[PDB]
Amino acid sequence: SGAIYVGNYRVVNRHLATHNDWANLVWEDSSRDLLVSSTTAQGCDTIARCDCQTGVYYCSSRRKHYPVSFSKPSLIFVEASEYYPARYQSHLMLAVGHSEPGDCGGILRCQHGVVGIVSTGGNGLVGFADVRDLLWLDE
Ligand SMILES: CSc1ccccc1CC(=O)N1CCC[C@](O)(C(N)=O)C1
Ligand SMILES: [Zn+2]
Repeated sequence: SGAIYVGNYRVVNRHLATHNDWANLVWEDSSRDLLVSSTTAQGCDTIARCDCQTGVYYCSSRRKHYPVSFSKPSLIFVEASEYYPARYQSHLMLAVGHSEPGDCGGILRCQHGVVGIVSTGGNGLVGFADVRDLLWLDE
């Protein structure tokens, strides 16, 4: 669990979206595992607008933050699950680090702000869904 709260938006993993998120849907992309819904109260998270490949992520399965080097956003094969058949997820960034299924939603940050949220993992690797390109989150 976990979300990005910026302005009047709530950014979450699409496979963990609630009924309220679908009733207040702004945008969703299955290929990116992202869903953005609207909120009545303001959000104060700052989105990083950058090309950083180092940062820190929150890992709820360990209750610890971890520094990571991560790849550039791209198309990576993600194995079939109860939410998706086997497919390439786009805008995904990989790093060496611990993750477990309940870790989706943990924020990845750099000095510039929020980079994305935990989306995939397995075998000593953790995958992050990038949000830096979603310029409309600020506007
Ligand atoms: C941090 S998730 C994780 C971590 C360690 C081991 C296994 C996982 C599960 C995992 O990767 N997914 C299952 C749910 C759907 C998924 O989020 C997607 N975007 O397709 C992928
Ligand atoms: Zn940055």
